[PDB]
Amino acid sequence: DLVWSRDGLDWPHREASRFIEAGGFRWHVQRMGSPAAPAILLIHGTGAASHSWRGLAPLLSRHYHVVAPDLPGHGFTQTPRMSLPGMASDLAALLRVLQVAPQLVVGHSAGAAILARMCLDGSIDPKILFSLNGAFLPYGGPAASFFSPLAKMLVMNPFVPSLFAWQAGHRGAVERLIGNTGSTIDPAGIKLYGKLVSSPNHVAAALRMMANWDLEPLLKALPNLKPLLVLVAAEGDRAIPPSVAVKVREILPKAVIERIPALGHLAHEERPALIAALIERYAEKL
Repeated sequence: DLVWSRDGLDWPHREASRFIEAGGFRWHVQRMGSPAAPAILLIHGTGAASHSWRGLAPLLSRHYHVVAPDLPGHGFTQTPRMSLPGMASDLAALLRVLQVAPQLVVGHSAGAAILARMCLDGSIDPKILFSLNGAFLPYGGPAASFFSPLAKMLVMNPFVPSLFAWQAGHRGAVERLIGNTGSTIDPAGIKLYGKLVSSPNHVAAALRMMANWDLEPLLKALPNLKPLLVLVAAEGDRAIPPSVAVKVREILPKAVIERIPALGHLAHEERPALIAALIERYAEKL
């Protein structure tokens, strides 16, 4: 459904967009800053896209080479195993084509788990892994053991994404969905998300990912994570509460927690300068 020349005309930082063949399919990838600077890799969360970084990317491009892809199936990246190790290896295939060796990495929500998996595979070795409300525990809870096979049934049905996409197209629906995570974003941002949730293929992509998401193996391997793990926890985050970060730190005592009052799940979209300053703080110790 989503076609660059038709649907992507008001996409932010359009100049930075390029469409790259890697791992057997075509990626939409945004790059900013000088290609010779230390590279920072930005991985968005489930159901979002590179536009999520529209605020933060220009600030980081001063000092770093910013690389921000749409994950498989999301946005204007096409659909290819829509799983955690599947995505981590597909991303590694993109980085090789691009010839990028990131010094820093930033993951929002599920993006943080993907990046952790890439580190553990050995396919990258950043100095710091920044986790913005990283979704390191299963969604909801151990109720997942029960919600897992049912969701795979929902996924297997092509009609579900069309229904969700149709429902999410109604006025007030996107601002409501985003409001439920505890965040408030600009009108332009709401419009962009609205375009995404209204595309069945995009929605289907996000749903497959949720259904095939198993975090048990990662949590087992997490203790051997080499990079510094900076766990940013927005306290207004209703989707991924700050307790998740505490639980990750219980498994990896070396991890560090940065609490931010009030802001919601999309804190980096609400206040990108705040997140930029934090990233800068930490990098300067190196």
